[PDB]
Amino acid sequence: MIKLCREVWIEVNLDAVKKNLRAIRRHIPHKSKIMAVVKANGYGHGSIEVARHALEHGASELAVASVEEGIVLRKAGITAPILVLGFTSLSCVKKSAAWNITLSAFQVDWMKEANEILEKEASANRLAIHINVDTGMGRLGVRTKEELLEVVKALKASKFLRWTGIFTHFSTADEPDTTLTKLQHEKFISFLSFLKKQGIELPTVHMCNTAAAIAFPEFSADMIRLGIGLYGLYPSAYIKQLNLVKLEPALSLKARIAYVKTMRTEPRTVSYGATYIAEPNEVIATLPIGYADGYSRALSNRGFVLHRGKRVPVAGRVTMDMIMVSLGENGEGKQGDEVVIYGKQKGAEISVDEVAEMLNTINYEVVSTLSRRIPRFYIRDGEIFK
Amino acid sequence: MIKLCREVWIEVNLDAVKKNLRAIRRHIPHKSKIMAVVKANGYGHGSIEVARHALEHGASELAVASVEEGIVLRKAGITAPILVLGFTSLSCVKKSAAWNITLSAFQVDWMKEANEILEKEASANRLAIHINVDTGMGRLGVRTKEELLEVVKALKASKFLRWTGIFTHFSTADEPDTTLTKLQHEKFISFLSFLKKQGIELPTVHMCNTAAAIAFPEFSADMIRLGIGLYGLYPSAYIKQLNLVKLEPALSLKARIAYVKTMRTEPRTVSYGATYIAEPNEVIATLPIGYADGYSRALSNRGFVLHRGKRVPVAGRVTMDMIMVSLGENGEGKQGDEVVIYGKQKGAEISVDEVAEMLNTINYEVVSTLSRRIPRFYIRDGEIFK
Ligand SMILES: *Cc1c(COP(=O)(O)O)cnc(C)c1O
Ligand SMILES: *Cc1c(COP(=O)(O)O)cnc(C)c1O
Ligand SMILES: [Cl-]
Ligand SMILES: [Cl-]
Repeated sequence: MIKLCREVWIEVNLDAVKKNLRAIRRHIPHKSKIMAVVKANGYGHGSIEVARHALEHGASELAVASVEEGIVLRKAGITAPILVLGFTSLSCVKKSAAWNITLSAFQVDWMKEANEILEKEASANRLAIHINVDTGMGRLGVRTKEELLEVVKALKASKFLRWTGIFTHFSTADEPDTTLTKLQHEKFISFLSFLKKQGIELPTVHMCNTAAAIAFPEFSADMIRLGIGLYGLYPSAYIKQLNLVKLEPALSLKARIAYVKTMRTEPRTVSYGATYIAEPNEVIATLPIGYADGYSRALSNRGFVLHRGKRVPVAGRVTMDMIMVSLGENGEGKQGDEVVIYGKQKGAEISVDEVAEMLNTINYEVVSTLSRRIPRFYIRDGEIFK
Repeated sequence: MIKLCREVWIEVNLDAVKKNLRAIRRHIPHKSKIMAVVKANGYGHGSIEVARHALEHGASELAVASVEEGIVLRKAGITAPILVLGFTSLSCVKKSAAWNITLSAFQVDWMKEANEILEKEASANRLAIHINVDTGMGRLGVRTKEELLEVVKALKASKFLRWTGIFTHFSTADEPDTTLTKLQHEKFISFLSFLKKQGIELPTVHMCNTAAAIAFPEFSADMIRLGIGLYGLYPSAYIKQLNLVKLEPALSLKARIAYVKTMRTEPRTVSYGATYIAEPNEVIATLPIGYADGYSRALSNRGFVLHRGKRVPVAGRVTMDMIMVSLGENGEGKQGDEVVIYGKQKGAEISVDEVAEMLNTINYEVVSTLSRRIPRFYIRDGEIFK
């Protein structure tokens, strides 16, 4: 099995990713396409391999956080549409056009200036644009129908630009109170209706994240944006508890025990601060993961890992590259034993959702902060590769 | 100025790094060498350029977490000794010898099996080895005098291995109560004098981290391991408040404002959960950093950034790639304005230590979890590069 110098790694099960895409595809209208959201390194799962697999098994397009993230995917040989969800500086319009990356924008001046840059540099290829309509997320986007109309006109008069989509974002679609989500939807449809009455033909309309796709599939329009769900993780407990789609978590995080010892001699202090004192016959195992890997320092004397199918506790403080766990009095364990940090082992499981609960955050943060110094392995048709 | 598509970046000031080295050099005994600790991507500062600068201005060796971190430095052309501080699997003994990387070990069996690998292929450089003595950190290392002597005898009998150092690690040297630190030091000295009693000549002795180098310079022996202090950060408030060495923070984290808007029309909800509602005259600025960059989601309705020399609050929750901040009612701010997330701006400052306090953690974690998708720029002799 796996040969590493530092024995910590991630396994991403692409069979689960396939099953997750299939469950969303089967839930939303047949006509709606799927945009796989692969921002922040594929939510820390690895953007390239997740994107490739998604596009083979149901997705038509990709979304990323930045041009640089889109260029990584092109260089991997990917030809599918790639949308940048955040703001792109005009300094990168030339480059984005050359690599066929679609940018989101929502301001007249940006449209006009981007067009001028491309004109001045000769316009080899046209830049694809989606317009962001801000209906309540308050992050990016145009906020009134009149300004929206001016943005559309500016985009349409820009011969070096090409309008390929229009979208909005739901800020509370994963919550039990649906009031705001319905108001956003209504506002979005009203803005789109305003354009049509002006005689404007709409490009691809999309509004659903994972949450809205599950709870409001009728809003799927031309396309949804599948993020967290692709990775087999629900956007909230509430959406999971609707029991409408079955998702399988794709990521696990593992290590091998670096050293095992019985704490026979004094002092029996463990890790920084000496916050934990072992018994004389207690067995302490050291593991090559720490907080610079994204294993939160707040799991100090709190977290659990799986060893031989059972939960064993973090002992003392998490350090930058290493943790210690207790195998208990005369506990059995040997250097080289596999430990599961996030995921399943024999009958047991420590899910990313449970870790996120421990830490008062959400599964999105737990997986997307996994350091790139952890190597990722991929499982497809039941066997591993990189 | 910098041209980026996504306008968030790190600046690492190598003039500050030079000073910091010089301040520590001037403080510890003049015979003592400095091993610069550039593990975990130079504590998030970039391992290569920090290592390079350090080796030019006072450091003679480097420390890393893994063989692979050491290989990164070798590929950049660094030829100085590199010590791996954690456990290295026997599957990487051959590779470490080819790349002239020094490994930590502390078990008879490991010495013997590693030596056996190398003999079978008698054609590589002699794998340098440091022995780790565990005097109370309880993480890695040999814990008794008897066992230390066997390990040393095994290493010496292993002709394809070369003993080049021996060390221990202090678990509470940054704390006001120095009792455990003095006991660790005493124990380490006692083991070493035990070896000398056997007729054994000692290689390079090192035990000090940044804390002990500052509070116990008399413990510097042949070499210290300079980590947090290299980056201009103190290992604890207590050590800082001793006022014995003047350190200058090397890292700042910056962005440019992506969009500015006045929240004139309903809904004035900001970011996920709608946890923040803006006034009709309040100005909201959107910034291209989020929790996948390492900007903790726990800063959601708490954090601050600097804009035009003043502290402005994070408004609503932190998202994966973006945050929103309030420039407050009326406004004064423009798209493209520079914001400082960690660091100084005019008279104002948000230090990494202050961020760590807010998050109940330590400056080590705050900097070492900065994502590699943030580009790092370096300042040397007052001018930027990369
Ligand atoms: C990150 C992001 C998504 C991903 O949605 P999930 O909630 O992860 O399904 C969707 N839309 C926007 C606008 C985003 O930034
Ligand atoms: C991480 C580490 C250091 C760095 O020390 P600081 O001064 O705390 O940065 C030193 N020594 C060892 C063995 C380490 O693992
Ligand atoms: Cl948005
Ligand atoms: Cl150690």
